[PDB]
Amino acid sequence: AYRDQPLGELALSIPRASALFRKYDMDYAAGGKQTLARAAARKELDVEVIEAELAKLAEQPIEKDWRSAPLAEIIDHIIVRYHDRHREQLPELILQATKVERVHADKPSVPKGLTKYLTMLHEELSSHMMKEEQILFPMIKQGMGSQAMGPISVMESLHDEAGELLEVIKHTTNNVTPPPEACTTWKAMYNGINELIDDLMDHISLENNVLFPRALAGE
Ligand SMILES: [Cl-]
Ligand SMILES: [Mn+2]
Ligand SMILES: [Mn+2]
Ligand SMILES: [O]
Repeated sequence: AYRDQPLGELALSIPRASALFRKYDMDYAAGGKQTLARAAARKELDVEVIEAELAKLAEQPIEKDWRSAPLAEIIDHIIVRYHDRHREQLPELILQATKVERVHADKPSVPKGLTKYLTMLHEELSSHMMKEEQILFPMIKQGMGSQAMGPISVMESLHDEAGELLEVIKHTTNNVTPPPEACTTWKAMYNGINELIDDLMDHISLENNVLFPRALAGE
C-alpha cells in the first residue's frame, strides 16, 4: 500500500505526485522520509482517497527517474534547472511583492510582509546554493561523498529553515490564493510564487531524498 511508502519515494516515482502532495500541504521534500500514512494522519486526511489518486497517477512511469541517475548528472541538473532559476525568480518576485504591498496597501487581503520573507529566502538560499556549488557538490563529484556527513547535515538544516520560510509565505498569501479584487500583477506574482514553491520543493526533495543519501552511501 502506498501509505506505507515514504513521501519522497512516492514523489520521485509517480509523475505529478509532487503536485498532489502540494495540494495536501504534505512536506515530501524536507520531510520526505515520513510515510504517507503518518503524514496523512497528522493532517486528518482520508488516506484511501490519496492512495486512489496516486494509483491513477502511477498508470504512467515518471518521465525522468533520478533515483538511480549518476550523482554528477543530478548535480548538473540541479544547478541549471533549480539554482539558476531561483536566482532569476526570486529577485523578480521581490520586486513584484514590493509593488503589490505598496499599491494595495489599503486593501485588507494585501500580503503584508511578503517582500520581507521573500528577501530572507533569497539571502539564505543564495548563500546556501553557493556553498553547495563551491564546496559540497565538488566534494561529491570527487568521490568523497561518504565523508560528507557534516556538510550534508548543515545543508539539510538550511533546507528546514527554507521550509519554515515557505510556510510563512504561504500563510501570508492565504496559501498563495489571491482575493477576488486581485489585479493582474497580484495574480501573476502568486503564480510565480507557486512556481517557486513547486520548484524549491522538488529541488530540496532531489537533494534530501536522492543526492545526499546516495552520496553518503558511497555512490
Ligand atoms: Cl507533512
Ligand atoms: Mn541546491
Ligand atoms: Mn540545498
Ligand atoms: O538548495
